[PDB]
Amino acid sequence: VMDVMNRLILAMDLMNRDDALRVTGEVREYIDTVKIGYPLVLSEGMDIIAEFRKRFGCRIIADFKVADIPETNEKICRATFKAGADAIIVHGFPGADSVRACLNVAEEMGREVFLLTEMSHPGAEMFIQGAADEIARMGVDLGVKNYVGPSTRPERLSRLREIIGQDSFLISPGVGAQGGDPGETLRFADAIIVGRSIYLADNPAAAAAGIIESIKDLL
Amino acid sequence: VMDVMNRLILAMDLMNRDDALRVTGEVREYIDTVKIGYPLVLSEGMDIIAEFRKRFGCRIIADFKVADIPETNEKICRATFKAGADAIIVHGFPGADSVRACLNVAEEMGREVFLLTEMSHPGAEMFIQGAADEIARMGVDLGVKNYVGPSTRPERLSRLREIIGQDSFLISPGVGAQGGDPGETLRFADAIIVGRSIYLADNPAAAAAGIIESIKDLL
Ligand SMILES: O=c1ccn([C@@H]2O[C@H](COP(=O)(O)O)[C@@H](O)[C@H]2O)c(=O)[nH]1
Ligand SMILES: O=c1ccn([C@@H]2O[C@H](COP(=O)(O)O)[C@@H](O)[C@H]2O)c(=O)[nH]1
Repeated sequence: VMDVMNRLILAMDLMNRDDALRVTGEVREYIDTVKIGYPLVLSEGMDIIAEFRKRFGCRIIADFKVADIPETNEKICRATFKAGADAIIVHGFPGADSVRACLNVAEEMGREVFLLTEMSHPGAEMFIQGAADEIARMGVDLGVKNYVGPSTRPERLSRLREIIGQDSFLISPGVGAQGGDPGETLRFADAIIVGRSIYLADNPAAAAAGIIESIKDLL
Repeated sequence: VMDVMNRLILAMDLMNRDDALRVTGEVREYIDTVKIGYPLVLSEGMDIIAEFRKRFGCRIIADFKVADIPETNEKICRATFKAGADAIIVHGFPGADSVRACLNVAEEMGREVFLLTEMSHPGAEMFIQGAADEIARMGVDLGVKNYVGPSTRPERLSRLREIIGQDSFLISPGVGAQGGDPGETLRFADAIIVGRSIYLADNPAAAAAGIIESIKDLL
Protein backbone atom coordinates (compact mmCIF):
# COMPACT_ATOMS: atom_id res chain seq x y z
CA VAL A 1 0.00 0.00 0.00
CA MET A 2 0.82 3.68 -0.47
CA ASP A 3 2.77 5.11 2.49
CA VAL A 4 1.35 8.55 3.28
CA MET A 5 3.50 10.66 5.60
CA ASN A 6 1.60 11.63 8.78
CA ARG A 7 -1.54 10.06 7.28
CA LEU A 8 -2.25 13.52 5.85
CA ILE A 9 -2.93 14.33 2.19
CA LEU A 10 -3.03 17.99 1.11
CA ALA A 11 -5.95 18.91 -1.16
CA MET A 12 -4.29 21.67 -3.14
CA ASP A 13 -7.29 23.44 -4.67
CA LEU A 14 -5.85 26.95 -4.87
CA MET A 15 -6.14 28.16 -8.45
CA ASN A 16 -3.08 30.36 -8.76
CA ARG A 17 0.27 28.69 -9.50
CA ASP A 18 2.25 31.05 -7.25
CA ASP A 19 -0.09 30.51 -4.30
CA ALA A 20 -0.37 26.75 -4.80
CA LEU A 21 3.41 26.28 -4.90
CA ARG A 22 4.04 28.65 -1.98
CA VAL A 23 1.46 27.08 0.33
CA THR A 24 2.54 23.56 -0.64
CA GLY A 25 6.14 24.57 0.10
CA GLU A 26 5.05 25.98 3.46
CA VAL A 27 3.69 22.60 4.58
CA ARG A 28 6.19 20.36 2.79
CA GLU A 29 7.86 19.13 5.98
CA TYR A 30 4.52 17.60 7.03
CA ILE A 31 3.36 15.82 3.88
CA ASP A 32 4.65 13.74 0.99
CA THR A 33 1.33 13.29 -0.76
CA VAL A 34 -0.62 15.95 -2.61
CA LYS A 35 -4.09 15.67 -4.11
CA ILE A 36 -4.41 17.88 -7.18
CA GLY A 37 -7.78 18.46 -8.81
CA TYR A 38 -9.48 20.38 -11.56
CA PRO A 39 -9.51 23.80 -9.81
CA LEU A 40 -5.72 23.92 -10.11
CA VAL A 41 -5.28 21.90 -13.30
CA LEU A 42 -7.87 23.84 -15.32
CA SER A 43 -6.43 27.15 -14.12
CA GLU A 44 -2.73 26.40 -14.65
CA GLY A 45 -2.50 23.35 -16.91
CA MET A 46 -1.54 19.71 -16.44
CA ASP A 47 2.13 20.71 -16.56
CA ILE A 48 1.65 21.73 -12.90
CA ILE A 49 1.92 18.08 -11.87
CA ALA A 50 5.51 17.82 -13.08
CA GLU A 51 6.25 21.12 -11.36
CA PHE A 52 5.12 19.69 -8.02
CA ARG A 53 7.27 16.63 -8.56
CA LYS A 54 10.24 18.84 -9.44
CA ARG A 55 9.87 21.16 -6.43
CA PHE A 56 8.63 18.73 -3.73
CA GLY A 57 8.96 15.14 -4.95
CA CYS A 58 5.57 14.38 -3.39
CA ARG A 59 3.35 11.69 -4.83
CA ILE A 60 0.40 13.09 -6.76
CA ILE A 61 -3.19 11.89 -6.65
CA ALA A 62 -5.33 13.35 -9.42
CA ASP A 63 -8.84 13.84 -8.00
CA PHE A 64 -10.55 13.95 -11.36
CA LYS A 65 -13.63 11.98 -10.26
CA VAL A 66 -13.59 10.29 -13.63
CA ALA A 67 -17.17 9.70 -14.68
CA ASP A 68 -17.42 9.20 -18.42
CA ILE A 69 -18.07 6.26 -20.76
CA PRO A 70 -15.35 3.55 -20.88
CA GLU A 71 -13.61 4.74 -24.08
CA THR A 72 -13.37 8.31 -22.84
CA ASN A 73 -12.33 7.24 -19.34
CA GLU A 74 -9.33 5.46 -20.87
CA LYS A 75 -8.30 8.66 -22.67
CA ILE A 76 -8.66 10.72 -19.48
CA CYS A 77 -6.60 8.28 -17.43
CA ARG A 78 -3.94 8.08 -20.11
CA ALA A 79 -3.61 11.88 -20.29
CA THR A 80 -3.51 12.07 -16.50
CA PHE A 81 -0.83 9.41 -15.99
CA LYS A 82 1.20 10.87 -18.86
CA ALA A 83 1.29 14.15 -16.91
CA GLY A 84 2.89 12.33 -13.99
CA ALA A 85 0.06 11.49 -11.61
CA ASP A 86 0.69 8.42 -9.45
CA ALA A 87 -3.00 7.76 -8.95
CA ILE A 88 -6.41 8.88 -10.17
CA ILE A 89 -9.75 9.05 -8.35
CA VAL A 90 -12.64 7.49 -10.28
CA HIS A 91 -16.39 7.68 -9.67
CA GLY A 92 -18.08 4.32 -9.15
CA PHE A 93 -21.60 5.50 -9.96
CA PRO A 94 -21.25 5.23 -13.77
CA GLY A 95 -20.83 1.46 -13.46
CA ALA A 96 -18.36 -1.42 -13.78
CA ASP A 97 -17.29 -0.97 -17.39
CA SER A 98 -16.32 2.65 -16.74
CA VAL A 99 -14.22 1.63 -13.73
CA ARG A 100 -12.63 -1.27 -15.58
CA ALA A 101 -11.50 1.12 -18.34
CA CYS A 102 -9.55 3.09 -15.72
CA LEU A 103 -8.13 -0.04 -14.15
CA ASN A 104 -6.89 -1.08 -17.61
CA VAL A 105 -4.85 2.07 -18.18
CA ALA A 106 -3.62 2.10 -14.59
CA GLU A 107 -2.34 -1.44 -15.06
CA GLU A 108 -0.65 -0.53 -18.36
CA MET A 109 1.11 2.51 -16.91
CA GLY A 110 1.80 1.07 -13.46
CA ARG A 111 -0.38 3.51 -11.55
CA GLU A 112 -3.25 3.28 -9.07
CA VAL A 113 -7.02 3.77 -9.29
CA PHE A 114 -8.90 5.06 -6.25
CA LEU A 115 -12.64 4.31 -6.32
CA LEU A 116 -14.89 7.05 -4.93
CA THR A 117 -17.94 5.29 -3.47
CA GLU A 118 -19.88 7.79 -1.32
CA MET A 119 -19.26 11.52 -1.41
CA SER A 120 -18.94 13.83 1.58
CA HIS A 121 -21.37 16.67 0.76
CA PRO A 122 -25.07 16.77 1.78
CA GLY A 123 -26.29 16.07 -1.77
CA ALA A 124 -24.55 12.71 -1.65
CA GLU A 125 -27.61 11.50 0.30
CA MET A 126 -29.94 11.90 -2.70
CA PHE A 127 -28.62 9.23 -5.06
CA ILE A 128 -25.05 8.17 -4.17
CA GLN A 129 -25.56 6.99 -0.59
CA GLY A 130 -28.19 4.38 -1.48
CA ALA A 131 -25.89 2.92 -4.13
CA ALA A 132 -22.67 3.22 -2.14
CA ASP A 133 -22.43 -0.23 -0.51
CA GLU A 134 -23.12 -1.87 -3.86
CA ILE A 135 -20.54 0.40 -5.53
CA ALA A 136 -17.96 -0.71 -2.94
CA ARG A 137 -18.87 -4.38 -3.53
CA MET A 138 -18.42 -3.76 -7.25
CA GLY A 139 -14.98 -2.35 -6.46
CA VAL A 140 -14.07 -5.52 -4.57
CA ASP A 141 -15.32 -7.70 -7.45
CA LEU A 142 -13.19 -5.65 -9.90
CA GLY A 143 -10.14 -6.07 -7.70
CA VAL A 144 -9.97 -2.41 -6.68
CA LYS A 145 -7.73 -1.95 -3.65
CA ASN A 146 -7.89 1.84 -3.10
CA TYR A 147 -11.04 3.68 -2.03
CA VAL A 148 -12.37 7.10 -1.05
CA GLY A 149 -15.22 7.66 1.44
CA PRO A 150 -16.72 10.51 3.49
CA SER A 151 -15.20 11.98 6.69
CA THR A 152 -18.52 13.72 7.20
CA ARG A 153 -20.33 10.40 7.88
CA PRO A 154 -18.07 8.19 10.04
CA GLU A 155 -20.71 5.41 10.16
CA ARG A 156 -20.74 5.30 6.33
CA LEU A 157 -16.95 5.44 6.29
CA SER A 158 -16.91 2.53 8.74
CA ARG A 159 -19.29 0.53 6.53
CA LEU A 160 -17.03 1.20 3.54
CA ARG A 161 -14.08 -0.14 5.55
CA GLU A 162 -16.13 -3.18 6.51
CA ILE A 163 -16.91 -3.96 2.88
CA ILE A 164 -13.39 -3.55 1.50
CA GLY A 165 -11.51 -5.13 4.39
CA GLN A 166 -8.56 -4.00 6.49
CA ASP A 167 -6.12 -4.78 3.66
CA SER A 168 -7.59 -2.22 1.27
CA PHE A 169 -6.38 1.37 1.32
CA LEU A 170 -8.89 4.06 2.22
CA ILE A 171 -8.58 7.85 2.09
CA SER A 172 -11.19 10.33 3.27
CA PRO A 173 -12.03 13.96 2.46
CA GLY A 174 -14.43 16.18 4.38
CA VAL A 175 -12.03 16.87 7.27
CA GLY A 176 -12.14 20.38 8.72
CA ALA A 177 -14.12 22.72 6.46
CA GLN A 178 -16.91 20.20 5.79
CA GLY A 179 -17.07 19.28 9.48
CA GLY A 180 -15.16 16.00 9.69
CA ASP A 181 -12.83 15.30 12.61
CA PRO A 182 -9.25 14.18 11.84
CA GLY A 183 -8.92 11.63 14.65
CA GLU A 184 -12.37 10.08 14.24
CA THR A 185 -11.84 9.75 10.47
CA LEU A 186 -8.54 7.90 11.05
CA ARG A 187 -10.40 5.26 13.05
CA PHE A 188 -11.46 3.90 9.64
CA ALA A 189 -9.41 5.62 6.90
CA ASP A 190 -5.68 5.12 6.35
CA ALA A 191 -5.23 8.80 5.58
CA ILE A 192 -7.22 12.02 5.72
CA ILE A 193 -7.49 14.57 2.92
CA VAL A 194 -7.43 18.19 4.08
CA GLY A 195 -7.79 21.25 1.85
CA ARG A 196 -9.19 24.55 3.11
CA SER A 197 -8.38 23.99 6.81
CA ILE A 198 -4.77 24.16 5.68
CA TYR A 199 -4.57 26.23 2.49
CA LEU A 200 -6.89 29.05 3.60
CA ALA A 201 -5.21 29.28 7.00
CA ASP A 202 -3.33 32.50 7.75
CA ASN A 203 -0.43 30.20 8.60
CA PRO A 204 -0.80 26.91 6.67
CA ALA A 205 2.27 25.34 8.32
CA ALA A 206 0.86 25.88 11.81
CA ALA A 207 -2.49 24.59 10.59
CA ALA A 208 -0.90 21.38 9.33
CA ALA A 209 1.19 21.07 12.49
CA GLY A 210 -1.95 21.47 14.61
CA ILE A 211 -3.81 18.74 12.75
CA ILE A 212 -0.87 16.37 13.12
CA GLU A 213 -0.56 17.24 16.83
CA SER A 214 -4.23 16.32 17.28
CA ILE A 215 -3.59 12.85 15.84
CA LYS A 216 -0.09 12.14 17.26
CA ASP A 217 -1.15 8.93 19.02
CA LEU A 218 -2.44 7.61 15.68
CA LEU A 219 0.93 8.04 13.98
CA VAL B 1 -31.96 28.07 -26.56
CA MET B 2 -28.73 27.79 -28.54
CA ASP B 3 -29.17 27.53 -32.31
CA VAL B 4 -27.15 24.44 -33.24
CA MET B 5 -26.44 24.35 -36.96
CA ASN B 6 -27.70 21.19 -38.67
CA ARG B 7 -28.75 19.81 -35.26
CA LEU B 8 -25.25 18.30 -35.12
CA ILE B 9 -22.63 18.76 -32.41
CA LEU B 10 -19.05 17.60 -32.97
CA ALA B 11 -17.50 15.74 -30.04
CA MET B 12 -13.85 16.69 -30.52
CA ASP B 13 -12.05 14.03 -28.47
CA LEU B 14 -8.85 13.86 -30.46
CA MET B 15 -5.93 14.45 -28.08
CA ASN B 16 -3.46 16.08 -30.43
CA ARG B 17 -3.87 19.81 -31.07
CA ASP B 18 -2.87 19.62 -34.75
CA ASP B 19 -5.30 16.76 -35.41
CA ALA B 20 -8.13 18.35 -33.43
CA LEU B 21 -7.69 21.65 -35.26
CA ARG B 22 -7.45 20.00 -38.70
CA VAL B 23 -10.56 17.88 -38.28
CA THR B 24 -12.66 20.64 -36.77
CA GLY B 25 -11.64 22.97 -39.60
CA GLU B 26 -12.62 20.33 -42.14
CA VAL B 27 -16.16 20.05 -40.81
CA ARG B 28 -16.70 23.71 -39.92
CA GLU B 29 -19.07 24.35 -42.85
CA TYR B 30 -21.49 21.83 -41.33
CA ILE B 31 -21.20 22.55 -37.62
CA ASP B 32 -21.17 25.69 -35.47
CA THR B 33 -21.12 23.93 -32.11
CA VAL B 34 -18.21 21.90 -30.77
CA LYS B 35 -18.15 19.82 -27.60
CA ILE B 36 -14.70 19.76 -26.02
CA GLY B 37 -13.85 17.39 -23.19
CA TYR B 38 -11.06 16.26 -20.92
CA PRO B 39 -9.19 14.13 -23.48
CA LEU B 40 -8.34 17.27 -25.47
CA VAL B 41 -8.17 19.74 -22.55
CA LEU B 42 -5.93 17.58 -20.34
CA SER B 43 -3.66 16.92 -23.33
CA GLU B 44 -3.43 20.46 -24.71
CA GLY B 45 -4.61 22.84 -22.00
CA MET B 46 -7.67 25.02 -21.47
CA ASP B 47 -6.12 27.45 -23.97
CA ILE B 48 -7.50 25.12 -26.65
CA ILE B 49 -10.94 26.69 -26.09
CA ALA B 50 -9.68 30.13 -27.13
CA GLU B 51 -7.86 28.63 -30.08
CA PHE B 52 -11.05 27.00 -31.40
CA ARG B 53 -12.81 30.34 -30.92
CA LYS B 54 -10.08 32.12 -32.86
CA ARG B 55 -9.98 29.58 -35.69
CA PHE B 56 -13.68 28.69 -36.03
CA GLY B 57 -17.01 30.43 -35.65
CA CYS B 58 -18.08 27.78 -33.13
CA ARG B 59 -19.74 27.86 -29.73
CA ILE B 60 -18.08 25.62 -27.17
CA ILE B 61 -19.68 23.15 -24.80
CA ALA B 62 -17.27 21.86 -22.16
CA ASP B 63 -18.21 18.24 -21.43
CA PHE B 64 -16.56 18.09 -18.03
CA LYS B 65 -19.30 16.00 -16.35
CA VAL B 66 -18.78 18.04 -13.23
CA ALA B 67 -19.26 15.72 -10.28
CA ASP B 68 -17.72 17.21 -7.16
CA ILE B 69 -18.91 18.83 -3.94
CA PRO B 70 -20.65 22.20 -4.30
CA GLU B 71 -17.64 24.36 -3.42
CA THR B 72 -15.31 22.58 -5.82
CA ASN B 73 -17.97 22.56 -8.54
CA GLU B 74 -18.08 26.34 -8.29
CA LYS B 75 -14.33 26.54 -8.90
CA ILE B 76 -14.44 24.14 -11.86
CA CYS B 77 -17.27 26.12 -13.44
CA ARG B 78 -15.46 29.41 -12.87
CA ALA B 79 -12.26 28.12 -14.47
CA THR B 80 -14.19 26.71 -17.40
CA PHE B 81 -16.18 29.86 -18.17
CA LYS B 82 -13.04 32.00 -17.73
CA ALA B 83 -11.44 29.97 -20.53
CA GLY B 84 -14.31 30.91 -22.84
CA ALA B 85 -16.71 27.96 -22.74
CA ASP B 86 -20.31 28.88 -23.58
CA ALA B 87 -21.71 26.00 -21.57
CA ILE B 88 -20.66 23.20 -19.24
CA ILE B 89 -22.04 19.70 -18.75
CA VAL B 90 -22.71 18.70 -15.14
CA HIS B 91 -23.57 15.32 -13.59
CA GLY B 92 -26.88 15.17 -11.74
CA PHE B 93 -26.14 12.06 -9.66
CA PRO B 94 -24.17 13.92 -6.97
CA GLY B 95 -27.40 15.71 -6.01
CA ALA B 96 -29.13 19.08 -5.95
CA ASP B 97 -26.58 21.14 -4.02
CA SER B 98 -23.85 20.15 -6.47
CA VAL B 99 -26.02 21.08 -9.44
CA ARG B 100 -27.21 24.34 -7.83
CA ALA B 101 -23.58 25.37 -7.32
CA CYS B 102 -22.98 25.12 -11.07
CA LEU B 103 -26.22 26.97 -11.85
CA ASN B 104 -25.24 29.80 -9.51
CA VAL B 105 -21.88 30.30 -11.21
CA ALA B 106 -23.46 30.02 -14.66
CA GLU B 107 -25.99 32.72 -13.73
CA GLU B 108 -23.31 35.03 -12.33
CA MET B 109 -21.03 34.53 -15.31
CA GLY B 110 -23.71 34.65 -18.01
CA ARG B 111 -23.22 31.09 -19.29
CA GLU B 112 -25.20 27.84 -19.43
CA VAL B 113 -25.38 24.56 -17.57
CA PHE B 114 -26.36 21.29 -19.24
CA LEU B 115 -27.54 18.55 -16.86
CA LEU B 116 -26.44 15.01 -17.68
CA THR B 117 -29.24 12.73 -16.41
CA GLU B 118 -28.64 9.22 -17.85
CA MET B 119 -25.51 8.07 -19.63
CA SER B 120 -25.24 6.17 -22.91
CA HIS B 121 -22.82 3.33 -22.07
CA PRO B 122 -23.91 -0.14 -20.79
CA GLY B 123 -22.64 0.49 -17.25
CA ALA B 124 -25.13 3.34 -16.94
CA GLU B 125 -27.73 0.65 -16.28
CA MET B 126 -26.15 -0.30 -12.93
CA PHE B 127 -26.84 2.85 -10.87
CA ILE B 128 -27.56 5.89 -13.06
CA GLN B 129 -30.56 4.54 -14.93
CA GLY B 130 -32.61 3.85 -11.81
CA ALA B 131 -32.01 7.42 -10.61
CA ALA B 132 -32.33 9.17 -13.99
CA ASP B 133 -36.03 10.06 -13.96
CA GLU B 134 -35.60 11.64 -10.53
CA ILE B 135 -32.38 13.40 -11.58
CA ALA B 136 -34.32 14.88 -14.50
CA ARG B 137 -37.23 15.93 -12.30
CA MET B 138 -34.70 17.50 -9.92
CA GLY B 139 -33.22 19.43 -12.85
CA VAL B 140 -36.67 20.73 -13.78
CA ASP B 141 -37.33 21.83 -10.19
CA LEU B 142 -33.93 23.58 -10.12
CA GLY B 143 -34.85 25.45 -13.30
CA VAL B 144 -32.36 23.62 -15.51
CA LYS B 145 -33.11 24.37 -19.16
CA ASN B 146 -30.51 22.19 -20.95
CA TYR B 147 -30.14 18.42 -20.70
CA VAL B 148 -28.12 15.46 -21.93
CA GLY B 149 -29.57 11.97 -22.42
CA PRO B 150 -28.62 8.72 -24.23
CA SER B 151 -29.03 8.06 -27.98
CA THR B 152 -28.42 4.39 -27.21
CA ARG B 153 -31.71 4.00 -25.32
CA PRO B 154 -34.56 5.63 -27.32
CA GLU B 155 -37.15 4.70 -24.69
CA ARG B 156 -35.11 6.43 -22.00
CA LEU B 157 -34.42 9.46 -24.18
CA SER B 158 -38.18 9.70 -24.86
CA ARG B 159 -38.95 9.58 -21.12
CA LEU B 160 -36.34 12.29 -20.47
CA ARG B 161 -37.99 14.51 -23.12
CA GLU B 162 -41.34 13.98 -21.42
CA ILE B 163 -40.00 14.97 -18.01
CA ILE B 164 -38.27 18.13 -19.16
CA GLY B 165 -40.97 19.24 -21.58
CA GLN B 166 -40.85 20.48 -25.16
CA ASP B 167 -39.38 23.87 -24.19
CA SER B 168 -36.23 22.40 -22.61
CA PHE B 169 -33.12 21.88 -24.77
CA LEU B 170 -31.87 18.28 -25.12
CA ILE B 171 -28.66 17.02 -26.70
CA SER B 172 -27.78 13.36 -27.05
CA PRO B 173 -24.52 11.45 -27.45
CA GLY B 174 -24.04 7.81 -28.40
CA VAL B 175 -24.81 8.32 -32.09
CA GLY B 176 -22.73 6.22 -34.46
CA ALA B 177 -19.83 4.55 -32.66
CA GLN B 178 -21.99 3.57 -29.67
CA GLY B 179 -24.88 2.38 -31.86
CA GLY B 180 -27.39 5.22 -31.79
CA ASP B 181 -29.17 6.34 -34.95
CA PRO B 182 -29.18 10.04 -35.94
CA GLY B 183 -32.79 10.18 -37.17
CA GLU B 184 -34.38 8.23 -34.34
CA THR B 185 -32.45 10.26 -31.76
CA LEU B 186 -33.69 13.55 -33.26
CA ARG B 187 -37.28 12.45 -32.60
CA PHE B 188 -36.59 13.52 -29.02
CA ALA B 189 -33.28 15.38 -28.92
CA ASP B 190 -32.84 18.88 -30.37
CA ALA B 191 -29.30 18.01 -31.45
CA ILE B 192 -27.09 14.94 -31.71
CA ILE B 193 -23.54 14.69 -30.49
CA VAL B 194 -21.22 12.76 -32.80
CA GLY B 195 -17.53 12.03 -32.16
CA ARG B 196 -15.68 9.03 -33.60
CA SER B 197 -18.05 8.52 -36.57
CA ILE B 198 -16.79 11.88 -37.81
CA TYR B 199 -13.31 12.43 -36.40
CA LEU B 200 -11.97 8.93 -37.15
CA ALA B 201 -13.30 8.85 -40.73
CA ASP B 202 -10.88 9.04 -43.67
CA ASN B 203 -12.89 12.11 -44.68
CA PRO B 204 -14.53 13.81 -41.66
CA ALA B 205 -16.24 16.35 -43.92
CA ALA B 206 -17.87 13.57 -45.95
CA ALA B 207 -18.90 11.71 -42.78
CA ALA B 208 -20.58 14.85 -41.40
CA ALA B 209 -22.15 15.63 -44.77
CA GLY B 210 -23.43 12.05 -44.83
CA ILE B 211 -25.02 12.27 -41.39
CA ILE B 212 -26.71 15.54 -42.32
CA GLU B 213 -27.99 14.10 -45.59
CA SER B 214 -29.58 11.24 -43.64
CA ILE B 215 -31.52 13.68 -41.44
CA LYS B 216 -32.24 16.25 -44.17
CA ASP B 217 -36.01 16.06 -43.69
CA LEU B 218 -35.50 16.85 -39.99
CA LEU B 219 -33.70 20.16 -40.58
O1 LIG C 1 -16.66 13.05 -1.61
C1 LIG C 1 -15.62 13.93 -1.87
C2 LIG C 1 -14.63 13.61 -2.84
C3 LIG C 1 -13.60 14.52 -3.05
N1 LIG C 1 -13.59 15.68 -2.32
C4 LIG C 1 -12.46 16.59 -2.58
O2 LIG C 1 -11.67 16.66 -1.41
C5 LIG C 1 -11.26 18.03 -1.17
C6 LIG C 1 -11.85 18.54 0.13
O3 LIG C 1 -11.30 19.81 0.44
P1 LIG C 1 -11.65 20.59 1.78
O4 LIG C 1 -13.10 20.37 2.06
O5 LIG C 1 -10.85 20.05 2.89
O6 LIG C 1 -11.23 21.98 1.44
C7 LIG C 1 -11.67 18.81 -2.41
O7 LIG C 1 -10.63 18.74 -3.37
C8 LIG C 1 -12.87 18.02 -2.92
O8 LIG C 1 -13.09 18.18 -4.31
C9 LIG C 1 -14.54 15.94 -1.38
O9 LIG C 1 -14.50 16.97 -0.72
N2 LIG C 1 -15.54 15.09 -1.16
O1 LIG D 1 -23.71 9.62 -21.60
C1 LIG D 1 -22.67 10.24 -22.31
C2 LIG D 1 -22.26 11.56 -22.00
C3 LIG D 1 -21.23 12.10 -22.76
N1 LIG D 1 -20.66 11.34 -23.76
C4 LIG D 1 -19.58 11.97 -24.53
O2 LIG D 1 -20.03 12.13 -25.86
C5 LIG D 1 -18.98 11.77 -26.78
C6 LIG D 1 -19.39 10.56 -27.58
O3 LIG D 1 -18.41 10.33 -28.59
P1 LIG D 1 -18.59 9.20 -29.70
O4 LIG D 1 -19.19 8.00 -29.03
O5 LIG D 1 -19.51 9.70 -30.74
O6 LIG D 1 -17.21 9.08 -30.25
C7 LIG D 1 -17.73 11.59 -25.94
O7 LIG D 1 -17.09 12.86 -25.80
C8 LIG D 1 -18.30 11.15 -24.60
O8 LIG D 1 -17.46 11.42 -23.49
C9 LIG D 1 -21.11 10.08 -24.03
O9 LIG D 1 -20.64 9.39 -24.94
N2 LIG D 1 -22.08 9.55 -23.31
